[PDB]
Amino acid sequence: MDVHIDNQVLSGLGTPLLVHLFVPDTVMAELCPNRVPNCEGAWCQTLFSDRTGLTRVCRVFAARGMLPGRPSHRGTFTNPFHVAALRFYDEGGLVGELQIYYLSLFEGAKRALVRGIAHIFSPHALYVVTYPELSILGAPEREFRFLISVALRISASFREKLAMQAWTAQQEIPVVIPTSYSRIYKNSDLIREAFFTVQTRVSWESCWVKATISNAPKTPDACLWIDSHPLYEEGASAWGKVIDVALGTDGHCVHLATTSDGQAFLVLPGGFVIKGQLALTPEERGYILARHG
Amino acid sequence: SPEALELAEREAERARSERWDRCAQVLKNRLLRVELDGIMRDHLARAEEIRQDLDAVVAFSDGLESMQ
Amino acid sequence: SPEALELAEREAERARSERWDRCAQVLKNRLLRVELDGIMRDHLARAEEIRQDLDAVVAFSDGLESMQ
Repeated sequence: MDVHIDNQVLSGLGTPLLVHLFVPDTVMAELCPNRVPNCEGAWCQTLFSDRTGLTRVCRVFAARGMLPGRPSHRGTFTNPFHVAALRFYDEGGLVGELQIYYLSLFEGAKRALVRGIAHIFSPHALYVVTYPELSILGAPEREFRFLISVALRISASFREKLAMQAWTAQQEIPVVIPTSYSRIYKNSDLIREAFFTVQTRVSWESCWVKATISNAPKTPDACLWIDSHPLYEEGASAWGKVIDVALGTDGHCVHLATTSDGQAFLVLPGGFVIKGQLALTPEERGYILARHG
Repeated sequence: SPEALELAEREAERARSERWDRCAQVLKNRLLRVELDGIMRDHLARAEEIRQDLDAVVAFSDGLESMQ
Repeated sequence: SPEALELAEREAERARSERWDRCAQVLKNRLLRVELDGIMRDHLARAEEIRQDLDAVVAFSDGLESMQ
């Protein structure tokens, strides 16, 4: 609760209006895997569709709370149709982006003053506090479709490079094949699944997105940004791994590696490597520069 | 093999379209539930005005014989 | 060992390919649209009934002042 008056004496005198929102830990279970760390650095930003695009980045400190007299609210405290996003980190390796929406808030702000609301993006119940001082369908979809268009172009670019090389293969990474099977040259089974998952994988924190955003010329030219999502959907996919290889050695890994210059590499089990090319218009650079940086 | 590429795109198009069908129906269901709650509160919120003004009519009509 | 790697991939292909089917139907939206019009007709019916009673009560108020 102290965070509200802290903002109103320091940031509320820099930003006009504020809506004070409390998030249960069950809603936190969406973003963070297997961790309950305190949410100080959490950055809330706004993002509004179909007119113009802008974000304003601010920390509201979160602490776990016993202060509701109602038992049910035991937990953490921190043009309608648009988005807010909370970017959550700690000292360790954990980054999450949560999306709060409107028309849960303007209806929710209706009278411990508290009311329950629903999430649209990641459906759970949240609770809104009101302090005594106080075109639908295209709007969420864009961050999906934009990124998925990139995937299609990247996938098509792979095909063009295979069209360069008489449509077979070449091995760029020294990985010994697991055995010299006779029943291995049906590896057409593998490459199809690449175009299965690469098109069905879309998230804001893809590897090539971080490859687009480069602080330096030299160190990103020397550095590789990789992600491996497993085959066929068993488990949780990892994005944004840094290489300051073993991925080709172990199975269940369609490795994908992007340089900062937009050059991509699809690596199959067995060390087969296909180079891919990226195409980004300055609109796309403007969008990724806006959100990511 | 170049022929299997198309097959990979066809299955991927099917899955990507099904994701939107499922997401769109779920969000329509949840938001329509929210607006049924909203119209419930709306009709109650002016039924309050109705009953406040009815009580105003009776409370001032009790003062009619004190205003004649 | 490549044998167990292949067996895990094969059983994985079975269940992971099985996870693909999804279903959707259109008629639910049209029935949902029909119910709103029905409820609107019903609310208009009760509204006009209570309007006729409200118009009648003023007439009774003018009529029974004669008895005094």
